[PDB]
Amino acid sequence: MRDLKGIFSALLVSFNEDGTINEKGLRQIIRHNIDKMKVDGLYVGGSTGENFMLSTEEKKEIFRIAKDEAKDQIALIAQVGSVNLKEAVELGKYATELGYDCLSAVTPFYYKFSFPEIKHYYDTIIAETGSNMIVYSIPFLTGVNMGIEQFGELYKNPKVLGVKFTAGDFYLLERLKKAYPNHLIWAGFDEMMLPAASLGVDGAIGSTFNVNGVRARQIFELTKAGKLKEALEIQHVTNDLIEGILANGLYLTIKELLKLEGVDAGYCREPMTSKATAEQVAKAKDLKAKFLS
Amino acid sequence: MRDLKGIFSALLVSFNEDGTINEKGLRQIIRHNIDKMKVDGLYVGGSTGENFMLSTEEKKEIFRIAKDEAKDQIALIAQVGSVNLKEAVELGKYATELGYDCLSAVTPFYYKFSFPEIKHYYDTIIAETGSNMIVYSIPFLTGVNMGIEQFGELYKNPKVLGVKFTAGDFYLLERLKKAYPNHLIWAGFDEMMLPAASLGVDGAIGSTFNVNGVRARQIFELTKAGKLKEALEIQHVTNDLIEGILANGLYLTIKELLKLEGVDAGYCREPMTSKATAEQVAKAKDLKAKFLS
Amino acid sequence: MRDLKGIFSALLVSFNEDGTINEKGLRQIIRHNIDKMKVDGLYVGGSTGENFMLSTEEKKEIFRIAKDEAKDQIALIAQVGSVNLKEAVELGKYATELGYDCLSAVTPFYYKFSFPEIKHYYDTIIAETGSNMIVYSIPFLTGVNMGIEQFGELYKNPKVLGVKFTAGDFYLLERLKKAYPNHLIWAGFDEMMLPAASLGVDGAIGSTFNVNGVRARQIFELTKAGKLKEALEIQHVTNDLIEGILANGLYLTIKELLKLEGVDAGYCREPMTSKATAEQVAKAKDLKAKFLS
Amino acid sequence: MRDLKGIFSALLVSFNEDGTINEKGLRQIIRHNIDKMKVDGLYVGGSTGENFMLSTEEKKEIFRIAKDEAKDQIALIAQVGSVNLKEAVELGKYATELGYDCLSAVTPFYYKFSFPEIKHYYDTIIAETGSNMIVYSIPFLTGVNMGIEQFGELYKNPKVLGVKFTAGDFYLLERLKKAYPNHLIWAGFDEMMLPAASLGVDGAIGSTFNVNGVRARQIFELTKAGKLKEALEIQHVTNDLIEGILANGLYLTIKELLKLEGVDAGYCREPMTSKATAEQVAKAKDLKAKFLS
Repeated sequence: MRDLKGIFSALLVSFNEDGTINEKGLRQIIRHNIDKMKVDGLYVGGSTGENFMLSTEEKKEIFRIAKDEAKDQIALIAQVGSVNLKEAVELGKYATELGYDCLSAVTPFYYKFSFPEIKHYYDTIIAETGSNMIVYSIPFLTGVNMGIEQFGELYKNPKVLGVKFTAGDFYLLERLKKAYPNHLIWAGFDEMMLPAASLGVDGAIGSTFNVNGVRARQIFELTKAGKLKEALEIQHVTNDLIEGILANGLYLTIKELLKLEGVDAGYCREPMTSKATAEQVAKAKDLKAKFLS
Repeated sequence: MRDLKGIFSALLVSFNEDGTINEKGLRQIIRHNIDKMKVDGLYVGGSTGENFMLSTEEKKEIFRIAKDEAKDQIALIAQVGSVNLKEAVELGKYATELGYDCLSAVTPFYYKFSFPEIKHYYDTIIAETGSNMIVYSIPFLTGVNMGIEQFGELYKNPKVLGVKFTAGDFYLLERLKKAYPNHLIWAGFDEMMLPAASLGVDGAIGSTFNVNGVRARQIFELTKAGKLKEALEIQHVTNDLIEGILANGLYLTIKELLKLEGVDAGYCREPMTSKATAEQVAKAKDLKAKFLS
Repeated sequence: MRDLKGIFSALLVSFNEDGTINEKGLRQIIRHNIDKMKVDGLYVGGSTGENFMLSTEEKKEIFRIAKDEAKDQIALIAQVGSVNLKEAVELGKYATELGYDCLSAVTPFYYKFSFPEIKHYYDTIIAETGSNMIVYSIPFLTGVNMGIEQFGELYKNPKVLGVKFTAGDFYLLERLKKAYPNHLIWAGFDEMMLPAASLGVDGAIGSTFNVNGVRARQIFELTKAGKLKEALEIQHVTNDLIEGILANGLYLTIKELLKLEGVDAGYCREPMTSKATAEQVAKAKDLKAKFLS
Repeated sequence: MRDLKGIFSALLVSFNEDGTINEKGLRQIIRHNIDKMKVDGLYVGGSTGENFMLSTEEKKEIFRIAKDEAKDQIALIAQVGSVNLKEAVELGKYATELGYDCLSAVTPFYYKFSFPEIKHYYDTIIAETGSNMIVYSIPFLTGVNMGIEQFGELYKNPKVLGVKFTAGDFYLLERLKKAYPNHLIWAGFDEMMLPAASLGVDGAIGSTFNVNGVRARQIFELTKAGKLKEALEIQHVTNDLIEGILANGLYLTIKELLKLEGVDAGYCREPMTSKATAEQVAKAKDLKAKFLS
């Protein structure tokens, strides 16, 4: 089984002004991550990919392009989760047939599902696809907060490999490491990569790695090497850039910094604001000069 | 235009064990609401309809059947919102062509959309379809809370008629009545019908009206006539029933209650637990006996 | 025991520039309430009285003054709750000795107390004083939310008379009226008096009744007769006033509105901002001319 | 100026059955911390000391005893915060008079104070005592969250030394280190010591150091030496112990664990449940056996 540890960018997608996928740009974002950011893999179709604003056919298109462009150069995880479990199975099977290395699914959201319902959800996607599974936990958007005993129940299925922890509860993260030492953890908060790596997370899945991939690998590797002082300096610089990106508008600022690298990262998909304002373009240029030149 | 005030059932949908729509059963639920519950209209494709777990074609299928079964006997409101704005627009056009009386859309969820983007979403649906719109507010599931000034901005669009207020903030409720006297308000919390009718809401859109339509009508009409002691008594009985329904499982218990009236309400759609347990079936029968016999 | 239903002003207290109690001003506030606002009673030492920023001796002084000035003109409730249960008991005994008609106690705060702990706290204050008790709900300032079954457990003590309900949950409100018909409810949200009265609350305890008692009484009395539209016109004006009071700073604005009636309501007690700026004073003068002249 | 970095136990207080202070037991808790736990200091009068359920004279007693028993053997911080700002100044001056090294104050709670009000509160305690101050973050009990800009304003006063950070926001933690490099940060989450130490916190104030002082020092210093794998092993044993402590009831379990060391840590002060049950006692003895023997 292809190794899933390390540094994975959460793949941003380039959209045309009309909301349709810009394939040429998306291939450029992919090439930049693989060739310039030097990531170990791509995490395709997650919240960062503007996934939940798209139809099933568009989701399939993005998975088709990403796999054809990356080929076997890097590891690929397919995020196929959704409120629609039939859609999730459908998408899981499609990515599996394409050769994705592993599936991932957000906890079903909107409705307040019970834990058994969440569990059936994960077990079904695995049983209908035959693929391995990474629980995608992002409580800030889902409102789903699972405790240590519930992760143990999910882990009864041997195809559940671990969790993409897009949450800042570092006690729970240590508890997960203690209770399930053979299960993987990927940090989801780029601006807290140092403290997550201090507790032994196995990798990181991040939206800022599309542009800050060099620094993110250094933080990860220096921290695992016991060079905390060195990692902290690079996490400080990284956070000045992340703070700017958050203040200027996460999605649009990453796409604008990508455009400054010559990648046609396009526009955001509506209902997200699709076009950067003047001021937003100005700020991106400034972040570029200060932190990525 | 068709009158949109009064008592509206939020239509539940009958599903087969495999998750496909049971058309025959759905037509039975529809007839029950019109013929026995004596509703003024149906609210199709809401949360209650298990709408966010379905594919776009399934949503069009439910809209088609509901319109074909109901024809022009009662008022029909089509809930077409989603995280996908292109899908909302598609569904909005579809229901418009079918002849629904007005559309409605949940505030875009999952991503934390800004107010301007939420207003754009509503204005886009309106521009693309040409239909009137009822803002669908359900903070408990969406996490979106809008204050009085934001409602005013949404109301600058003359096609916005008002709001389905599925929240229990009665100060905000009075503020809306005070500030926008020409805009309608439909109460969305069945167990708080009396206090909402004491502030003059124009109607009620509710899931328990599928089985407790006679009492709901009474509470609403008795409150408007100033008969608060008589209304409260019926609200008390109604809330014993709702407390039982909520304790036993809202979706499955309304469905099991419909089955005791000989309506083939079927199962719930996965990720929701699809079949009721033996305890759930027994509790429904006991509620049937106690409150709807 | 004395009748405790009706309109109760949550007594505000007059402080000097240095934070000490201004007795003459406090007596003027009491007199304005009894003689002009025509209240049924006063609720003394509650949050509105700036009670939790004071020492025990100050709370005792306020109790002494208020009983001395009101004599037996109106009903008097004494809020004696605290995080210190020994202080609660001392204050409960003191107000009992003075002739307060009943006590009240906020749910113990700061620490996260269990329900058995909260119930023991109320049972102890009652046992050590021999007085009747009004329990709370106020979750906005305590973060303590109790359910129907927890109120039942508190109501096993025959000296608990009911609850001061300062939380907007009208479902819980109707459930309390259903299960405990002989237990009293006082609404604590002045901007939601109408809908609370619509469900038969027995009275209301509010901070705005120190200046708007006339209207508060009308809303209550009109709602009770089923004259909803007339009550609502008075609730609408009342909420324009309240909206203005809330935006300008609640405590200082009610005190500035009292000063415009010739009542020396003085300053607020630090940590709260003690002095109203020039813009706050002007806004209160405007509110007085528009709504209280 | 005495060095305030390192390991501080948040001092538990021994109470008699009647809620009064057990002086003899309190001196024994102090002696165990200093001589066996080998702390660098004690944090006296904080939430862990049950301070908020006590009278002003009891707080004073505890400061007197603590200083008399510890003398100048270790650093001593006095927590003097309260909803009552006059009480905060009185305690601040008393502890300054006793020769405490630095003061601390929780953010004023119960009412929702504004930032200027909180800053005024801190600036008043400092002006009135002449002592240094450690501010708080602590959102779980107070509900007050503050950002870099506001810490900036607090830090304009040169007598503010830094912050006792008791909520786990590691992004805010790094940003604080970045913006204000010379300002100190004491971690307040014993179960997240490792990640806090990886970001360079200056020390830790913890309730569990009263019994697990030795492992707390090792985590802190190994982490600072970049020996993360060894650090993590001790954090994992520590967290098994804290998980057990938390499940059994924090305050009572640390006191029963001290009793097993020959310390008369006595009872909790009402409203907290004052005496441990047979099951709580037995679980403490089991935790002692597995983790502290």
